[PDB]
Amino acid sequence: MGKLSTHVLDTAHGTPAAAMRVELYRIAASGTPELLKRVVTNLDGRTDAPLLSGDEMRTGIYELQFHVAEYFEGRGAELAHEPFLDLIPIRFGIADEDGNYHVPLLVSPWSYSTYRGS
Amino acid sequence: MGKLSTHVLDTAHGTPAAAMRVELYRIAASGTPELLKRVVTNLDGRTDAPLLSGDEMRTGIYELQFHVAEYFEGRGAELAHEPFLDLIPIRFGIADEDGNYHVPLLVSPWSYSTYRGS
Ligand SMILES: [Cl-]
Ligand SMILES: [Cl-]
Ligand SMILES: [Cl-]
Repeated sequence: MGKLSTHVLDTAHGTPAAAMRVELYRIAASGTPELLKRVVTNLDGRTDAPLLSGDEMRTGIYELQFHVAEYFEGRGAELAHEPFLDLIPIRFGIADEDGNYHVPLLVSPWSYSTYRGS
Repeated sequence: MGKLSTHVLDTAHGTPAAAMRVELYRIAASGTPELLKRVVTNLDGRTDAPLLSGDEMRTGIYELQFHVAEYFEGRGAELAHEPFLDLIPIRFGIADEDGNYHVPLLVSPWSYSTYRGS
């Protein structure tokens, strides 16, 4: 049934963003983020398993956190001592536990974009 | 000297996003957000005073939080009971307290993008 997935594209270089660290949180009632998963993007900028699947899918507010400065510094980027982008949180809601939520991230060290894809 | 500003564009309607609620946080060393300012966007989707003025600027990590579902709901959007986008956090670093930082946001209820402006 339901599924959550992501796909990270490096727009500075025109490649998938491989070997990027990402964490998934569920934002609790209190507002406190509960860590669900730590993952790494594969060679195609995706994950080898869905972020959420089947019974894991629950309606609510979630947040993905992407380690973008780490990725770009590894790739050779020269960033400021305090980078403009370091950790990027993408906060979003899941309304349909049976829905397929695909959330791509396009990123450079000084810009990013995201959307509900398909 | 330095300054922090924002500019919100509603890409679902092709207009500046006026009357959107936004808050600015400084992220402390501990990781806990400290609220610095609450603001409302003006007719041009900007703020009537800078988010941070010269005297207020400090290097470090910041986060703007945009109340996007409230904005779009008022404009008549058909959102899910749990909206795909509700609060959007934009986390970024300031490396130079004398620098001019612009953080524009482009947003629809199902997409957004941001970048370090010039
Ligand atoms: Cl930088
Ligand atoms: Cl701006
Ligand atoms: Cl929605």
